[PDB]
Amino acid sequence: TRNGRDSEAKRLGVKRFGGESVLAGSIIVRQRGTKFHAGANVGCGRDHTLFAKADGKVKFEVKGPKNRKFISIEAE
Amino acid sequence: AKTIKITQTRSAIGRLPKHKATLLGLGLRRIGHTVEREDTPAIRGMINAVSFMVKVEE
Amino acid sequence: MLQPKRTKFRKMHKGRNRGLAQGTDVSFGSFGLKAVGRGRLTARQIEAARRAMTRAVKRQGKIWIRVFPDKPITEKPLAVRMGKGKGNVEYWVALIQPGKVLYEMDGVPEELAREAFKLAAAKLPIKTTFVTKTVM
Amino acid sequence: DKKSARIRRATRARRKLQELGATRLVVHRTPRHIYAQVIAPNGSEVLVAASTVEKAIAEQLKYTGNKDAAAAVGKAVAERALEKGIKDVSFDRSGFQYHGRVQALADAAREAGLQF
Amino acid sequence: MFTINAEVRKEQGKGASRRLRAANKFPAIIYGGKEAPLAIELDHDKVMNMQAKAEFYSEVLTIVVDGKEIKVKAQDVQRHPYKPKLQHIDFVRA
RNA sequence: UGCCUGGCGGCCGUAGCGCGGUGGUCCCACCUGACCCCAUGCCGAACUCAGAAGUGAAACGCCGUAGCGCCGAUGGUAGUGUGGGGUCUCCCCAUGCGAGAGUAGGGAACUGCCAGGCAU
RNA sequence: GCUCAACGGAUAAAAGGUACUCCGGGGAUAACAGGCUGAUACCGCCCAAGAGUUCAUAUCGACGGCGGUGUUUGGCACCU
RNA sequence: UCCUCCUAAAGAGUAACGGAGGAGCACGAAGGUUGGCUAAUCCUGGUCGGACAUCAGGAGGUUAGUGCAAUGGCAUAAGCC
RNA sequence: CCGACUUACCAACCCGAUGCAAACUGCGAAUACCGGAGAAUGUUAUCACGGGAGACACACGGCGGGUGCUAACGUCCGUCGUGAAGAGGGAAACAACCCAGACCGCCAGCUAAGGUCCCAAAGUCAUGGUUAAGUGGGAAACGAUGUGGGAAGGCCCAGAC
Ligand SMILES: [Mg+2]
Ligand SMILES: [Mg+2]
Ligand SMILES: [Mg+2]
Ligand SMILES: [Mg+2]
Ligand SMILES: [Mg+2]
Ligand SMILES: [Mg+2]
Ligand SMILES: [Mg+2]
Ligand SMILES: [Mg+2]
Ligand SMILES: [Mg+2]
Ligand SMILES: [Mg+2]
Ligand SMILES: [Mg+2]
Ligand SMILES: [Mg+2]
Ligand SMILES: [Mg+2]
Ligand SMILES: [Mg+2]
Ligand SMILES: [Mg+2]
Ligand SMILES: [Mg+2]
Ligand SMILES: [Mg+2]
Ligand SMILES: [Mg+2]
Ligand SMILES: [Mg+2]
Ligand SMILES: [Mg+2]
Ligand SMILES: [Mg+2]
Ligand SMILES: [Mg+2]
Ligand SMILES: [Mg+2]
Ligand SMILES: [Mg+2]
Ligand SMILES: [Mg+2]
Ligand SMILES: [Mg+2]
Ligand SMILES: [Mg+2]
Ligand SMILES: [Mg+2]
Ligand SMILES: [Mg+2]
Ligand SMILES: [Mg+2]
Ligand SMILES: [Mg+2]
Ligand SMILES: [Mg+2]
Ligand SMILES: [Mg+2]
Ligand SMILES: [Mg+2]
Ligand SMILES: [Mg+2]
Ligand SMILES: [Mg+2]
Ligand SMILES: [Mg+2]
Ligand SMILES: [Mg+2]
Ligand SMILES: [Mg+2]
Ligand SMILES: [Mg+2]
Ligand SMILES: [Mg+2]
Ligand SMILES: [Mg+2]
Ligand SMILES: [Mg+2]
Ligand SMILES: [Mg+2]
Repeated sequence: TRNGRDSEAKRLGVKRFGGESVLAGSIIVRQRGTKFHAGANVGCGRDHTLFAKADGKVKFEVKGPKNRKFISIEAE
Repeated sequence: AKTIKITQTRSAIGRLPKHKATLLGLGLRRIGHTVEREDTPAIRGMINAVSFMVKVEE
Repeated sequence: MLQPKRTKFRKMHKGRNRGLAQGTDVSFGSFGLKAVGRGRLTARQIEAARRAMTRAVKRQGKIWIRVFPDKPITEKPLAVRMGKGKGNVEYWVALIQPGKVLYEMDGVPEELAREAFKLAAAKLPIKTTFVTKTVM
Repeated sequence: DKKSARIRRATRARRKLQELGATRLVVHRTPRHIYAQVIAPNGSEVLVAASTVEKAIAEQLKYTGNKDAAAAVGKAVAERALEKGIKDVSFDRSGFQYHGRVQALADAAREAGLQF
Repeated sequence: MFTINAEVRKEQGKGASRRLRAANKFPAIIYGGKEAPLAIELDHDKVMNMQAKAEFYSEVLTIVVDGKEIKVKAQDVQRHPYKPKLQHIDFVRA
């Protein structure tokens, strides 16, 4: 009985979803994976985090020749 | 408005707060409480969802 | 004694085996044993039933086995509380799959097949039924 | 193999400019000919298509696929870009290196109307 | 050649299947090539006895559904995992 | 208005692999020199520039094939509450909810802009 | 100036014995002692190739298991 | 104290004594803006060289690699100059 | 020294097959989490602030982990619920098990599990019954010619056990 560890969970995963407004500066998703990427009007930080430069009702889709899940932006 | 008649036959005592607020919004407060709502798809779905602790008569 | 050469990890969860099973159909042999209910087949039990079927067939035909004691269960050696972490590795089994063929027989008559499968019922605590390979 | 290798080499830059959404001056040279365009920020519509396969450009240049013809095409395409009213582009070398025919044609575009 | 009396199952579903199994009825479906998919409810023990024959998955049978003969043949099967019940029996038109 | 050829959007394996055949008018690259602009942790091999003697071997493009991966059938399906129960290590009754698994069944693409050869 | 290493950090600076002991509380929480469950101490009950000269169906029984005495070994954590 | 996974009810997080592996940084180049390349593995041949050092065809493409324990990321590649 | 032949042996690896999961998801989920466009409903059940609290010691009926023995009036558990805060209502007696929400009396009506031989306050009906079990009213894997049946089958007044 010497192996009962786990992380101080960092509270990752999608936080501000498609259909929720983006206040000036707000993120869309915090994650340790690029599972949802910077498609149209979105960008990335330093430590595998991605904050969207564009506001409004966010758009979920799947694109890429690798069947990848992105995060794009609508016209709100 | 097409009011269709509704009746409570039991309460949301042993039941989830979902059912508690269901009876509360329907106005159903006690045993046999006899109410007069108006029917739409929303209320019809409510009927189907909690048709076990309530009883609707036409 | 059927037992893995190596396992993925030394212990594993106690596990769940509910609902319906997937070993419904017969795959390798002519004559099989069904277990509708639920339980566990120890490695000792599986080896014993294989040896007994060899005994009955007089080394005529072949034997087949589907489930394996790949899961080393940790029971607790007696007189130890729930605490002190998880228990200790003690033995190996596979659990009972509703519809599963456990042991298989071929080259011998149906009468000897049902005899040996009733003897599997008399070397196992599990509920039985006599099955054969299905036409398509 | 050159075409596939160059396309993979250029995927990052082409997708980068497509997603940036600034209309990009595109080039693709070949030893014998070359095609030069001006393409929309997303890439769904061109603006000016000028190449050494055009009648006048082909007959006013002695060799089709050479750096001098590339420079002439750069002059012509950037001046037609001024005629239509093209001012701001962000360069896309399309996976090549910025030297040779591409460098001379790009300098021609700079002289004849595109700011880069 | 077996001539089997079967009917049209108006409404299907899992609860329908449970009540039909209570009332001794198990389904099957007619299909094959371009024809319209129709599905039937069968007479259980009759079908079990008729498919106990060696020729059920080989020969050209005949189905009486709504007063008409239909020529079909076996394609596939599903079975009750741990009971002698054929969960499904499959028909390709002849 | 149509085939071939190139520069870029719509699908991102019903596109994608494979095998049977076709193109040098325009056309890609192979290819002549690489003394040059420019490169090698050795070679103009690679890139490239002044040229078109030839080129379709590899490649690109197009048709045929459902031989693979994929799509999804319809029956059928466990499980989620919800109220009822038991044969309570787990199974069943009235519904809403509903996966997969595969299968009889389809697809090699399809689509668009601009221009070069080709003729109204 | 932090192996203040327990590191949201009681101080700049800190180990033990009590059967000679004492106070306030607890069935929160343990033990003789005091219930549910039944893996197992241990007992009852599972065929039939065979030690059993062959032989199943006699000490009997190998490769191979369930209820239980609640009676033991245990599990839980309470009624006290 | 602080780390990699399932758990914990397909956002989240969720236990100690619910299985496995660790640190008290290092690189001023293992870096960045800007120029490049893309694995692992096995068959064939060759003086060394043997299954594998190195060279020369072919088969697969992230099954290679991550600076660590490892997950999730990553071809545009943070993987390799 | 390259070696010639075969041999109820093992299996790389691909095909015809068997697989598998807490630490794999080329599959896909459900209620819903997050939300964004509506009928009615809800004595405003949401937010901000200021005065004061308890507890940091919740149990049993409907789910998946370690557990444990696929045990428990079992647990750290994530949880709806009743109780807690509610007596009363049946349970042999035992809040939760099936309810139900009492503000107080009056020897007053439509009412929910337990419900309807006696104790006993509720039915000793008409149609089907069924059964030697006293089933109900507790021990399991095991079975064995008990027995309502129901369907299918094979010999058959040219002889069936
Ligand atoms: Mg299972
Ligand atoms: Mg159901
Ligand atoms: Mg060809
Ligand atoms: Mg060349
Ligand atoms: Mg060729
Ligand atoms: Mg399905
Ligand atoms: Mg499916
Ligand atoms: Mg195809
Ligand atoms: Mg093909
Ligand atoms: Mg501390
Ligand atoms: Mg004292
Ligand atoms: Mg004690
Ligand atoms: Mg006591
Ligand atoms: Mg007991
Ligand atoms: Mg035991
Ligand atoms: Mg004797
Ligand atoms: Mg005896
Ligand atoms: Mg023994
Ligand atoms: Mg006792
Ligand atoms: Mg005891
Ligand atoms: Mg306790
Ligand atoms: Mg206590
Ligand atoms: Mg989770
Ligand atoms: Mg959850
Ligand atoms: Mg770069
Ligand atoms: Mg070698
Ligand atoms: Mg690293
Ligand atoms: Mg980097
Ligand atoms: Mg699984
Ligand atoms: Mg898994
Ligand atoms: Mg509560
Ligand atoms: Mg607690
Ligand atoms: Mg449960
Ligand atoms: Mg699970
Ligand atoms: Mg549990
Ligand atoms: Mg408990
Ligand atoms: Mg329990
Ligand atoms: Mg609970
Ligand atoms: Mg009470
Ligand atoms: Mg009682
Ligand atoms: Mg009482
Ligand atoms: Mg009643
Ligand atoms: Mg009376
Ligand atoms: Mg006779």
